[PDB]
Parts: sequence; C-alpha cells; structure tokens
Amino acid sequence: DLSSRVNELHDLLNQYSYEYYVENPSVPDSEYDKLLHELIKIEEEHPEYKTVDSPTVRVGGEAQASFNKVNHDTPMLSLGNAFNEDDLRKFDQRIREQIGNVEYMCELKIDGLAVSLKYVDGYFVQGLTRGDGTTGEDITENLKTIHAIPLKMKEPLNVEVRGEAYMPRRSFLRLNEEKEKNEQLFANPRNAAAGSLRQLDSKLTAKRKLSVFIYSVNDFTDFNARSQSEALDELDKLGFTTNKNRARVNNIDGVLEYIEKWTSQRESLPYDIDGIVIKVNDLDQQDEMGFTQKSPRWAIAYKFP
Ligand SMILES: Nc1cccc2cn[nH]c12
Ligand SMILES: Nc1cccc2cn[nH]c12
Ligand SMILES: Nc1cccc2cn[nH]c12
Repeated sequence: DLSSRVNELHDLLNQYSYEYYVENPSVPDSEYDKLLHELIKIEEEHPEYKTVDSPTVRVGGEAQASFNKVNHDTPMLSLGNAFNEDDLRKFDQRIREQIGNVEYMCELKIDGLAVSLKYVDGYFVQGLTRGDGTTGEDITENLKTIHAIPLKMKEPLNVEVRGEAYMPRRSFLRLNEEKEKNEQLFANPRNAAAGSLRQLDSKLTAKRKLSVFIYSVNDFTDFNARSQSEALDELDKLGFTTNKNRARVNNIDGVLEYIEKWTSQRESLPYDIDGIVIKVNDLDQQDEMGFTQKSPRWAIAYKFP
C-alpha cells in the first residue's frame, strides 16, 4: 500500500546522501532529516517496507558487529617505502631497466584505516579490517553507517574493493572540542576513526562523521579498465567514493613534481595524509613486474618526513 511514497523517499534520500557525502548538497540538513525521519516512521509502523539497502541502514541497528576473524577473499598488499627523491629514482630505474618507459599513477596516501569491502550481486555484504593482510575482523554493521560506502552498486558485481576509512579533520577537531568542554581527547583523526569503528553499537558509529576512499579492487574480470586510473574511474561510475587528487604522469619528473606539489598543499586537505602512493599505471605491466616475497615491485609508498 505505501510503495510509491517509500520508493520516492528511497530515491530522494539516496540522491541527497550521494550529493553531500560523495560530491555540494542541493538540499539543507533539515530536508534530509525530515525525509529520513518519515522513512524511519514508515518502517517502524510498516516493517514490510524495510530493505537491506534502505537509507535508514545508515543510522545503525540493534545487530552488533561480530568482530569475527574472517579471511579476505584475496590478501591485501603490503607496500615498500620511499623516504626521499633518491628512493623514487631507484624504484623508477628498476622498472625502466626491466619493462621500459611506463606511465605512473600517483595518489594521496590517506592516514586512515585499511578495509576490504565485499560486494555479492552488487550488494555490500561484508566489511573487514585489513588485519594481518590475510585475516581481518568483521565490522560490517559499523561500516554500513558510512555514507561514502554504497550499500548497492550500479551493477550487480561480485567484487572485493580495498579502501581507507577515515575521520575528516574538521569532524575530528569538533569531536575533541566537545570532549574538551565536557573527556580525554583522541590523539589524531586516525585514532578517533578506529575508536568509532570498534564500537559494539553501530548506532554509536553512526553519530561519528566518517568517510572512505576506495583505491583498488581484488579482481579486474568484470572491469573494462586497462590501467589503475581507468579502474578508479570505473569505480566512480559504479557508485564508489575515490580520491579525485590522483594523477597520471609520464615519468619520474612527473612523480617528483606531484610529491613536491602535495608536500606544499597537504595542510589544505580536509583529511590527514601520511604519504603518496606511486604505481605503474598499466595492469599488464604491473603483472610483468610481479612481487617480492612481501610487496609489489610495481608500487611504492613515499612517506612524508
Ligand atoms: N595503503 C595502500 C596499500 C596498497 C595500495 C594503495 C593505494 N593507495 N593506498 C594504498
Ligand atoms: N556511495 C553511494 C552510492 C550511491 C548512492 C549513495 C547514497 N549515499 N551514498 C551513496
Ligand atoms: N593529526 C592531527 C593531530 C591534531 C590535530 C590535527 C588536525 N588535523 N590533523 C591533526
């Protein structure tokens, strides 16, 4: 009986949540809240309209995260480090000696909490902490409260994406301010985000302002991407939140320019970064480079001093 208004509230809340948490709102907080409250009331009085990907999932539930030890479908990578220009030049020289001139993708390394996010038939069904890279903790219920994480992708794929969960600097500072006025302060946004995702109650996680950036996928089968940068664009089209500050560059001069630029611009960002990740862009060329015992030979994490 209430299908039209429920579908209308789904459509409006999903569009508004995307514009705010992924993109410029077209609507004030008061309008989002009013529509959210109305959907919550319909679902309380008519629970047959509840759905797995309802916008009301974002406020958190009674069901708690299990924190069960769960294996990733595919182990998560450990990156080798660079600490100066020389290290980047060595890494570039190792690659060009072996496979020739390559295009690099450069990305900001968010000072966040690494997660794997598993999608089955396009639905978000499992979110794990990175753990030891092989085994993680099940924090699905808490991750579901993060609006930047789609509950349902644009296409019904079976994929495991890798992301960095984080707390925006402004939200971190405002939280410590509330603590200062009333409690012990969090040391940094990373610790505040970790505290928020360790809650027994997802309703507590929901009242913290968290976001994510997706940086990779486990499996490129259902992707038409030939490169890391194309794969991130494809992820955008599928409904995920990626970091827009990535760049394709032709050579090591380009990589150095991007590091020097972001050294000077990192204070301007709304999140903490601890580095810059540089990767061979082409997927076939990443494959050609292969791995060491621990780490890809086609990627490196430059770390700020
Ligand atoms: N933390 C990370 C590990 C492996 C790859 C990437 C890409 N951006 N951040 C990454
Ligand atoms: N990450 C997302 C993808 C598509 C729609 C929405 C609404 N909130 N977050 C979304
Ligand atoms: N890592 C940090 C510690 C204390 C304050 C701030 C603000 N942005 N990042 C911060």
